[PDB]
Amino acid sequence: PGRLLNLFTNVVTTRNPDPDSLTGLKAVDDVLAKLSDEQIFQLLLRLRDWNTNARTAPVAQRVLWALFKSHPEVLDAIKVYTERHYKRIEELVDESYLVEYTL
Amino acid sequence: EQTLENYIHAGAYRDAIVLALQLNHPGRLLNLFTNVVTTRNPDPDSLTGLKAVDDVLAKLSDEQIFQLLLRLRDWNTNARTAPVAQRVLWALFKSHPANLNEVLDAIKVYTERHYKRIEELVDESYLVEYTL
Amino acid sequence: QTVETLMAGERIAEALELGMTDLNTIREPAETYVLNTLQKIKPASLHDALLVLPFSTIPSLLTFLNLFAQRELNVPLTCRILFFVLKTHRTMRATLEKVRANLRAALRRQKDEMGFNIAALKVVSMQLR
Amino acid sequence: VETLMAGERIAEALELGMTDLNTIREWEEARQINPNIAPPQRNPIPAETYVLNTLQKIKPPFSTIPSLLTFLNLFAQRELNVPLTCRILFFVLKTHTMRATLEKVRANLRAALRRQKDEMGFNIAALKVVSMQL
Repeated sequence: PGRLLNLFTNVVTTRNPDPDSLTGLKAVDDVLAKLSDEQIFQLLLRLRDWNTNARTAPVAQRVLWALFKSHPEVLDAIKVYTERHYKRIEELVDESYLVEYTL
Repeated sequence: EQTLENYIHAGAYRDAIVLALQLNHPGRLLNLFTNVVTTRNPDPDSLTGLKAVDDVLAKLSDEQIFQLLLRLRDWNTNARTAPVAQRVLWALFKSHPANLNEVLDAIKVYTERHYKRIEELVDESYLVEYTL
Repeated sequence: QTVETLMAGERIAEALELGMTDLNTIREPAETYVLNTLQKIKPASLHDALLVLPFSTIPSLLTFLNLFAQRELNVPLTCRILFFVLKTHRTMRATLEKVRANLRAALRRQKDEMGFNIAALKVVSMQLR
Repeated sequence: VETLMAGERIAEALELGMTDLNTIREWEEARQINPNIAPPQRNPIPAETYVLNTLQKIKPPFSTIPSLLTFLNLFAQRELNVPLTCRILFFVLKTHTMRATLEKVRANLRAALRRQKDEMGFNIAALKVVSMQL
């Protein structure tokens, strides 16, 4: 399951990705389109586990975003950390305003 | 008198704005800026949307800058007139370097609230997006 | 007795017909009209006003909404109208995508712009000894 | 005082990285004249991930800066450790013609930021709807 995280990191960090694709590869997109309702679950379990940690969060967010565009108590645990990150990024944006002004 | 200003208004914007600054009321000035910013077909190179406005803004000296600043605060308080005032403000800043604390603090204060409401709109719009 | 406020909501449908027909006339200010008649409406019950709105008028309404969005005309109202149209209900999906796109563009515009302004106000106030 | 060693560490990483980048740039440029060429010669076995990792190992000169800007813009383009990149841009601007490069970098940064911000907004919205539908 660690190498899963590894591959998920690689597919979204590609030097140059296929445009018009969620993750960046139509294959793994097709993959995330089809799972067994107990595969998707394990996947988002690992997505929670990774979303907890800052450095691996954006990849888990990409995977989660790809997953959220494909389908109709744990989602809480994802939501909270996701909102935390959202605020962190908002702060980054305020800084971006300062930087934008200086020049 | 005022009608000369009106004919400059039937033509040239620089003196329209200079004269409007010189003499009350600022309502016609607000009208000017509004027609400049909200135009159906603007100028992508320009700040406000029309070169001459940016020009008179940068050519503006100290007193006009301060007065127009005051009017900018005034227009900023009202949520219907806020957008226009914000564009004019942004343009003025882009045209003049970091060269009274009252008007600056006030403008900051109302502007921050505005920014907040816009953020709220952005969240609502995230919802609007996922539903679609 | 609210039902008549709903008909008051229907009053803007006529404004939509007027504006759209006028637009067709010009094809060979009118959006300011539909807009102003839209802003003249009371903040409450307009949810119900759009709820009871006829199907024929909505494409016209969408056209005027996108026109507002692209021209940055009263962005909050346009957003609220869009969300209500969506909450109360194939190609119209595309039209909605267009109007919502222009809306978000307008939002990102004003937000980034105001961010710039706030930062500036902070700096010049700070450099004011 | 150890920050001096860290500084020479990142300066060397900049020389190595910029040289490698130029090597591949030249390779691809000259790959256009004849497809059949031997591959380039890189020192260790890429290519920004190195500079990134040697930049992430440190705990929180003028000549070296343009190269650093190139790699900064490169981080921005690949969505690579955006907080670090933003902090770096802010620090570079805070101390010390190149201004246009800075405009480029900040543009790419703001873009990356908006992308993932919108992405997290979407994910949160979805999470709310699906939680509500439970």
